Amino acid sequence: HGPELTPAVPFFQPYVLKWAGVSLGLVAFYQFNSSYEAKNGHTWVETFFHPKSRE
Amino acid sequence: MFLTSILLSSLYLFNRILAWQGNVKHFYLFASNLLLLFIVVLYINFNTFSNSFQFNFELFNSLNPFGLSNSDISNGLLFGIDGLSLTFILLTVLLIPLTLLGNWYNINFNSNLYYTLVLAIGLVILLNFWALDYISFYILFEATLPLLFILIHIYGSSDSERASFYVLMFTLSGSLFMLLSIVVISIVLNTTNFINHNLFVLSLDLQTIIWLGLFIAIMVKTPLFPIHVWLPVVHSESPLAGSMILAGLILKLALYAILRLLLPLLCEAQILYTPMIYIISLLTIILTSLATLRQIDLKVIIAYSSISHMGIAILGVCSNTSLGIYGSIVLGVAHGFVSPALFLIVGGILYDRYHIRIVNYYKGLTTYMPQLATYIIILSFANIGTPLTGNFTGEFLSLQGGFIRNPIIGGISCISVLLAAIYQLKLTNKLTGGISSIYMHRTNDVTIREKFIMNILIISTLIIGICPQIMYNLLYWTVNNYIYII
Amino acid sequence: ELKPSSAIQRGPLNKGGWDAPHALHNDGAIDRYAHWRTFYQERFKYTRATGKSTLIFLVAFPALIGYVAYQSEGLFEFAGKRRGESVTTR
Amino acid sequence: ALFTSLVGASGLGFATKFLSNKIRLKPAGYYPLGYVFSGVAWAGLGLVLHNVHQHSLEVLEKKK
Ligand SMILES: CCCCCCCCCCCCCCCCCC(=O)OC[C@H](COP(=O)(O)OCCN)OC(=O)CCCCCCCCCCCCCCCCC
Repeated sequence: HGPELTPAVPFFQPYVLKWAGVSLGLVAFYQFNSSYEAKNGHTWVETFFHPKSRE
Repeated sequence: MFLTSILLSSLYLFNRILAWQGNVKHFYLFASNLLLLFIVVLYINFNTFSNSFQFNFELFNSLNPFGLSNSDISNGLLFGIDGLSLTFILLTVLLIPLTLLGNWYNINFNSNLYYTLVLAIGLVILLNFWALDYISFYILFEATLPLLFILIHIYGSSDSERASFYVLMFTLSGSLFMLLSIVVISIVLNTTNFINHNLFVLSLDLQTIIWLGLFIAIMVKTPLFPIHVWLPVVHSESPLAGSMILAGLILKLALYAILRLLLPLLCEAQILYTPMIYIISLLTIILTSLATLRQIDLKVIIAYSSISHMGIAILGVCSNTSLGIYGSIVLGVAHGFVSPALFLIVGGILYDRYHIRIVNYYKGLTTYMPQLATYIIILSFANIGTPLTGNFTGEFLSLQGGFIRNPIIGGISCISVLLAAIYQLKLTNKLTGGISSIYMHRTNDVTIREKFIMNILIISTLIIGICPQIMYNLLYWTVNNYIYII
Repeated sequence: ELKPSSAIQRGPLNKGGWDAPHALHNDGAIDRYAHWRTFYQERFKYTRATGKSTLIFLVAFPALIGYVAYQSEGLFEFAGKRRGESVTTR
Repeated sequence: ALFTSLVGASGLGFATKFLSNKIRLKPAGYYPLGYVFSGVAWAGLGLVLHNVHQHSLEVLEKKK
């Protein structure tokens, strides 16, 4: 009737930490731009977009 | 003085890293990773709202042979980008460290040679997409081949010699008639240029002749059915980085050259000849994907797979449609992602361990390598045209554009979705399932570097698969540019 | 009387590194089979079966798909269609 | 520019001295003064070719 367990492993493996951290960071940054656009009329990274004028 | 002092500093730092570290491969990775940083900072300053060529520079002008030139008279070699160039440059530059990564422990004997040749090939195919003359496109179009000959000959399988010969021979022999056609353009117009050349009109009897010389070279390099002949052996007897840079970048370079060189000034020719291209395109989709079924070797299958996908790709280019052009670009970029991962799976994880590429030895790879078998299946299904991967977006918009221009050619062109699945899943279930093979003794699981390469080359398919709009900001000019619907 | 010089001291060439132990028992039958399959073209000869396949896949099939492709250039639009409207131009 | 032609022709001279050291199975910096010697010689060929091209352009300007 026993489950006959294998040895214990930790939850937060390095891959879970890396992939969750990068994905949650990208989603949080996207929400930060959607909130920053309502305050100022443009996204935050658009301030870094400096192309030459077409003329 | 400033830009010369930078070079005198960096060559000195190079010499010192040589004197203290025997390899260079750290400095080569560092340089190619810096090239990434530089090209994405060029992407930030890129204006998408202009059809123009934004970042222009002349080399080898009369008044300044060594360096930049600001003169009222220009005869050197021009360079610059639009959106259409820049997409491939992105697909180029993120591939370049990975092949420099891809042989980090395989090559033991002569390290610095091999990594120098691999980085030099990658830099030449960087500058292929910057070029703006017909001659400056062509000088670097063929700068690759000595480096490829020396790379395939010195390192490879037991049959390095014949494969290095064929990559010189067929590629050269098509490129010579390409040069014939370039000469005939350069003596009529007296100007090789990627800027003005849609303005000039040639006679229909004169476009009729010029276009054959460029098109048979593109038949050689995107291997269409009459000469699709070097492609399996130059893969199957290559080393790893040569095969990756070949099938990820050289075939897409000729897919780029059919856009950049032919569709602007051969338009009135090009309409008269789209049925010949559709003959050869359908006949290289059907008959190469059918020859995949009878194969004993394992890298050769992924080679003929690349032939079948480029055969799908070029009938979106010659489709005279917005859909077909955009689908050919997204197929070219997504195949450049998914295909070097497959050449890693046959060449890196599976030839470094057992050193024999015959299919008959390999059975039941799941029970000793579960996460490799996981890769083999999700890279299998990404190759076929199973969606949310970017390969299906290319295949779908290419088949749709090919259905516009001629519906009956699209009807038999559409069965490629079946024919591309047959051999790929026939390989995948033989590798994935069964009792583990009595020939193969058990070896190591897939290492961290190989899983790193794989994770990048699979995320970069999935992002284009979930949203192909992420790179429409570059192409929406160049999708409208090449269309001739009067 | 002409021998290459005494100040050479040439030595053997290794390929260097670690003797990786054999992870594979090669089969003589499978290796002979695959070496026969990859180098098939140096023993290929024309027979009636070769002539049949070379006729049908290199000559007959391109001519058939050619005729079908050149007849059907500007026949079909289906772009915006109605009942009672012909879709062939001709 | 006159200066970039000098620096690059001296770079060609550094390349000839490097490759000539390294056919000899010498190290790179075997005889360091010969870099200066060959660089000034190939730079002088750059001087000559640049001045000839100056004069040829000035002849083409006088035909108007
Ligand atoms: C052997 C084959 C035959 C070789 C024939 C071709 C020889 C190529 C030799 C390599 C040198 C070319 C690369 C360096 C030239 C460009 C440097 C440069 O300064 O670009 C100038 C350009 C605009 O600059 P400017 O107009 O002065 O205004 C600046 C305002 N901020 O600024 C820009 O727009 C940015 C330019 C980016 C260039 C990216 C090129 C990617 C590849 C770089 C490495 C190339 C080395 C390849 C070596 C292998 C040889 C092919």
